[PDB]
Amino acid sequence: IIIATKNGKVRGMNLTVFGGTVTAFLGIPYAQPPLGRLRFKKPQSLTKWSDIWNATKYANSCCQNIDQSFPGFHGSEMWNPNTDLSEDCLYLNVWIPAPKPKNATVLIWIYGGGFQTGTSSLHVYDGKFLARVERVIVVSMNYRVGALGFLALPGNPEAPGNMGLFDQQLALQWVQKNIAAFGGNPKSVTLFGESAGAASVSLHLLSPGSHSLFTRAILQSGSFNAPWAVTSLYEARNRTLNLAKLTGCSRENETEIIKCLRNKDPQEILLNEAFVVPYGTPLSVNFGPTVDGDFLTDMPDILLELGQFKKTQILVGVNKDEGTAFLVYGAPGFSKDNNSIITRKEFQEGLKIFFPGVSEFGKESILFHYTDWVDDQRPENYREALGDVVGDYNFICPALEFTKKFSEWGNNAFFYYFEHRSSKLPWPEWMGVMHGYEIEFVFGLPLERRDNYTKAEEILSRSIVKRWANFAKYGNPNETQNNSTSWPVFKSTEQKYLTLNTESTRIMTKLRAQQCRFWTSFFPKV
Amino acid sequence: DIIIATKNGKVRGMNLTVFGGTVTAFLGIPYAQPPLGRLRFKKPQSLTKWSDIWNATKYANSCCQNIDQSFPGFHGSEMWNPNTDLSEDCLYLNVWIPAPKPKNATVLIWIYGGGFQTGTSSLHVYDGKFLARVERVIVVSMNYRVGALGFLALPGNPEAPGNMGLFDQQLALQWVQKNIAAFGGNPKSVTLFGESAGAASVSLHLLSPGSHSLFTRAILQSGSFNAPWAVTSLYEARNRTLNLAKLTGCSRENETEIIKCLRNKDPQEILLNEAFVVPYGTPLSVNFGPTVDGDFLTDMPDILLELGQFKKTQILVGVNKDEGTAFLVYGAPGFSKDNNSIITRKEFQEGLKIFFPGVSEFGKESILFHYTDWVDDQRPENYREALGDVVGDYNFICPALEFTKKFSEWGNNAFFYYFEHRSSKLPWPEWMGVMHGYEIEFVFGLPLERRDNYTKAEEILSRSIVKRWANFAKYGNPNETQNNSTSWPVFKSTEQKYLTLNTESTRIMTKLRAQQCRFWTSFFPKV
Ligand SMILES: CCn1c2ccccc2c2cc([C@H]3C(C(=O)OC[C@H]4CCCO4)=C(C)NC4=C3C(=O)CCC4)ccc21
Ligand SMILES: CCn1c2ccccc2c2cc([C@H]3C(C(=O)OC[C@H]4CCCO4)=C(C)NC4=C3C(=O)CCC4)ccc21
Ligand SMILES: *[C@@H]1O[C@H](CO)[C@@H](O[C@@H]2O[C@H](CO)[C@@H](O)[C@H](O)[C@H]2NC(C)=O)[C@H](O)[C@H]1NC(C)=O
Ligand SMILES: *[C@@H]1O[C@H](CO)[C@@H](O[C@@H]2O[C@H](CO)[C@@H](O)[C@H](O)[C@H]2NC(C)=O)[C@H](O)[C@H]1NC(C)=O
Ligand SMILES: *[C@@H]1O[C@H](CO)[C@@H](O[C@@H]2O[C@H](CO)[C@@H](O)[C@H](O)[C@H]2NC(C)=O)[C@H](O)[C@H]1NC(C)=O
Ligand SMILES: *[C@@H]1O[C@H](CO)[C@@H](O)[C@H](O)[C@H]1NC(C)=O
Ligand SMILES: *[C@@H]1O[C@H](CO)[C@@H](O)[C@H](O)[C@H]1NC(C)=O
Ligand SMILES: *[C@@H]1O[C@H](CO)[C@@H](O)[C@H](O)[C@H]1NC(C)=O
Ligand SMILES: *[C@@H]1O[C@H](CO)[C@@H](O)[C@H](O)[C@H]1NC(C)=O
Ligand SMILES: *[C@@H]1O[C@H](CO)[C@@H](O)[C@H](O)[C@H]1NC(C)=O
Ligand SMILES: *[C@@H]1O[C@H](CO)[C@@H](O)[C@H](O)[C@H]1NC(C)=O
Ligand SMILES: *[C@@H]1O[C@H](CO)[C@@H](O)[C@H](O)[C@H]1NC(C)=O
Ligand SMILES: *[C@@H]1O[C@H](CO)[C@@H](O)[C@H](O)[C@H]1NC(C)=O
Repeated sequence: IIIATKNGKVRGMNLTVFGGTVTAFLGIPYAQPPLGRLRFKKPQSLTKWSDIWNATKYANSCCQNIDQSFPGFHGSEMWNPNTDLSEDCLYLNVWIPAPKPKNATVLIWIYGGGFQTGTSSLHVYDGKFLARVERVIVVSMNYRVGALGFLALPGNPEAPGNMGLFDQQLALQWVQKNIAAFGGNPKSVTLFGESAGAASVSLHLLSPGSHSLFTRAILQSGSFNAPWAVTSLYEARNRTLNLAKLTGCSRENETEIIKCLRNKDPQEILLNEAFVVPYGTPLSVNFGPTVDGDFLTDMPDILLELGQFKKTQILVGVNKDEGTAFLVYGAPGFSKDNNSIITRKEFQEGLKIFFPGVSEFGKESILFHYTDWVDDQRPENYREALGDVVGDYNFICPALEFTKKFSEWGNNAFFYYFEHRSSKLPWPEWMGVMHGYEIEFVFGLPLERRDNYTKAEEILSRSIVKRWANFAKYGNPNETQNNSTSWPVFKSTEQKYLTLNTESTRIMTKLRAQQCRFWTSFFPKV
Repeated sequence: DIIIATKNGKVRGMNLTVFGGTVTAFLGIPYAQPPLGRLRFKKPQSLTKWSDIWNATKYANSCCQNIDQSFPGFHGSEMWNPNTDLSEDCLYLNVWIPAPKPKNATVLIWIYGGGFQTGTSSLHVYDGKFLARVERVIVVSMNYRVGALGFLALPGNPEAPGNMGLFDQQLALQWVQKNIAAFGGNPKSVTLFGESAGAASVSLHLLSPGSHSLFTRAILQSGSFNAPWAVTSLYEARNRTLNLAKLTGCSRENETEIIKCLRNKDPQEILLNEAFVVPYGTPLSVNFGPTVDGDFLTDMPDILLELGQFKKTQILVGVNKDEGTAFLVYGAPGFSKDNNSIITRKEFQEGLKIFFPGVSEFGKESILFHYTDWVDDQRPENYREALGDVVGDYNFICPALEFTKKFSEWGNNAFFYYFEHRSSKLPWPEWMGVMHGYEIEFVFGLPLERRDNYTKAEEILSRSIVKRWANFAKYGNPNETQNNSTSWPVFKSTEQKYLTLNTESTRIMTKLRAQQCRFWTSFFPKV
């Protein structure tokens, strides 16, 4: 099992999947380790070893903070890294069907984590099932997160910002220069990613450097116009300056700040990232993408409205309860271990927690919009309200607006609304269909019948798996039995979208129009 | 001959022929001493007697007031202008009685509107002879003082205590109690109905102890004391009467000397300065209106309503489809009686600027956001219509609804109506729709007279508003007939059923414009 890469030589393994074989290569180095002198710099292209890389283990995950609010609880720990953490973490993975194809479309996964956490080695990103079932190559990479990936002194080559985005980019260049050795087709590449991964993907639609490096895009629960997705340059270097004073790295010219920060033990970077912004929010992104003048030329929303982006089909969508996940990270009244019925005023306190900088008039205007009950008996009205507020403002409305404004340039867009709750999901039922819990289905996890899903969830996952393959290969997410419902194109006038659950595959119009038309045409005025 | 002996003296009236019958009418019976000279700005003083015979055979004088002059010759505007001479000597009332003369007829008593600044009972659309003829009820109407002559307020000071016009109405109610049995009516079946400021007056009479024994039920058309125009807080009342003193040259420090100074002033200097007493003001500003005087009103009206200190009786309440459109051609930029009045978006908020002069710009943008979730974002009319609705919902509809809910919650049966039919003879343009005040014709049965080019549908619809109003008067239930009319159900605060009125179909519906009123009741007060 040995493949010659354009620079180098890797040994992989035979995984046996569903009766056949997928050959995979785990932890291929795609960049020099960004240590010491290179901490905070753009990833630098590798020199050529030859020897043989045993690409037979997931590589190290990038340095990051780890959520430990619930020790020994699957629902939070399943997003925690599962390989050792090092700054030596710029590696990627490749799953390939067996026997080896000759021009097979490839899907490159980009994980989410609020640009602060995440790794490609998580079980729910296992590429073997895709490769097996749909005969695509799957590739996924580790990029830097947190200040190690996004610390910004705009314009200074060292610390330019967006270094994790350049990590992703360099992996995409690796697939361009090497996937054809693996049997992949470089002219047929589809980015799919979720959360910050999806926002990352949307940012690759705008960066000129990334233009030639893929074909299509799939954006799950994220896009760069999300309020958490982009940091202004003013915010970004207030944040890096406070990181400097928190580490004792306060100097007067930027370069000396930077080398002081480079002779700091990584845990003193990581354990101070939490304090750089004074009014955090459960969704605060401490160090995220900025308009760096390199990766991002100007501010993304105008590049989108001006139309200077790559022109291709995109697939975009959201889950029904995107917001509930974050309500337990400090909204009063809310618990993983009770039903979380709240009053109107626990509601209002929750809104302060998520909208700290908003006038009281503005928080009540929110409440007004989300309190026109259809059934005012319903106890859990306010629960549902607050979750829906967080989810709409942070994910659903930005995704709708993004594909709305993307489609009006002759590009074909498909939008989905995922509404099934995993029968083995470990969070309470009141949280519904949570942020991130379609990924098990996009990666075909429930196809393992030994695994505990329900035949229904298996059929559903097989549907979503082939729709995204077909979108990757063809640019149209058709299902090619034609039992299936056909999925039409989102365009601003009609705005049609497709519903994903086990009961049915309905087709619907103008998703949450009345909620989002607040977040688009009123809130920005408060 | 035609003579009735009243306690104050005997009066003479008129035979009128109505639909091959006769109602007998007594027009312009005095119910009080003329509020002249020393009596200006004070409560109505009781009449004593005359030994002569007072022929009640013409409408009396209307009360001193300013007049609508923006549209000379336009029946739509002038139909509301007073149609008799104007004079402080104006406290007179009218009595329509069916023939043969009734023995215990229930009595409808009408209180007119006009923003407490204008109006009079002698208008053609308040003619009670049809009701008397068709439903066999006595109809009674009265003139009460409007404007500063009616509502000048130095609270506490008998010389001008506030609310004299309301006391005028009340003294007319006392006249009905003391005298109507001589005409054949039942003093213990007496329903007050009124419109606009008249319906506000009716709701206040439900609040006021002194009116409690003077009537039995109440009908409220497009009006209620909780409308934002109906009541002025005590202070603000006294500050306008103060500035009126300042404009006429009546600023004294012994506060009664002010009242003397104005009492020697010529009526039209007072009328002439009444508009200026409020800085700015909307097309709906009530310059001198009801106030918390501590006599007619012992507390802020909304307090009394919450505490349940009001008369426990049955009520009929409703509104019109387009309560607001009238007020747009009176100051909103881009509106006219004569073009279709398609306006732009913030021509729209020059409109809100005009009708909400004291609201923040965040509040006005929120009003706009609430009213611009179009069903058809390519419909030109859309903004025009929105503004009508805004002015309408805020000023009449949502308060009527709110009043009926809270009134309903104390155990009495309320009935709510949505009046939805445009008079074919309506003179205003069609874009104005079912305007404020244009139900009154149908309630008073003018469409029953088959000689004024009304539609047959309109006759039928007037006949049923008439017999429903009369049956509510007599029986507490606005049934038309048991067996092929729609049940008019009670307004209960849970369901909030109401009955719509128009020529095509009467239906029961629920929660009239609940999504708008929600904004007015529970977001706007926080702004
Ligand atoms: C910046 C911190 N941050 C975010 C910021 C924006 C959007 C999503 C996340 C996000 C998502 C996660 C994870 C998460 C969650 O529950 O975490 C809560 C956050 C709040 C504070 C620390 O952890 C879910 C439900 N799904 C997913 C998570 C992931 O990290 C992978 C994508 C799916 C973790 C951190 C996260
Ligand atoms: C402040 C003066 N004011 C009001 C104030 C609040 C509510 C209604 C009116 C009101 C109603 C009227 C009259 C009117 C109208 O069109 O007048 C416009 C006024 C407003 C400013 C200048 O002229 C209609 C449509 N219907 C009715 C009117 C009345 O006179 C009562 C019967 C119904 C007259 C004066 C009025
Ligand atoms: C759900 O659980 C939470 C957490 O235990 C409860 O809220 C806590 O209540 C205690 C006192 O009773 C406070 O000291 C904590 O600060 C509260 N925590 C939070 C996060 O609010 C809540 O009462 C429970 N709700 C229900 C419906 O059982
Ligand atoms: C006129 O009508 C009233 C009822 O509307 C007649 O009866 C009085 O009604 C009150 C109720 O308010 C009762 O408490 C009295 O006991 C009734 N009186 C009598 C004598 O029965 C009233 O009598 C009628 N009068 C005429 C002349 O018809
Ligand atoms: C409307 O309803 C009333 C009942 O509320 C009908 O009955 C009249 O009122 C009382 C009963 O509450 C009876 O003693 C009267 O005798 C009834 N009226 C007559 C004329 O007999 C009333 O009849 C109904 N109206 C119509 C037009 O059917
Ligand atoms: C890997 O699998 C292929 C076919 O699945 C087989 O031909 C090959 O011998 C295997 N190699 C190893 C080292 O297991
Ligand atoms: C790969 O497939 C593409 C079609 O997408 C084709 O243009 C190209 O010639 C193929 N090359 C090889 C080596 O198969
Ligand atoms: C950074 O932000 C904090 C919070 O707003 C503020 O107090 C501080 O002055 C800002 N600037 C610096 C240099 O820290
Ligand atoms: C930053 O400060 C050090 C301190 O001496 C100096 O040597 C270096 O040249 C400075 N860099 C500048 C001014 O760009
Ligand atoms: C999906 O599209 C491809 C090419 O567009 C076609 O070959 C395939 O048959 C289609 N499957 C359907 C329509 O189910
Ligand atoms: C009034 O009308 C009645 C009929 O209702 C009639 O008998 C009487 O003579 C009339 N009297 C006068 C003075 O018109
Ligand atoms: C009272 O009227 C005067 C007019 O000069 C004005 O200055 C003052 O603000 C008014 N007060 C109130 C409470 O309206
Ligand atoms: C309607 O008439 C008024 C008064 O002349 C005018 O100001 C307005 O511009 C006109 N609008 C249209 C659309 O004709």
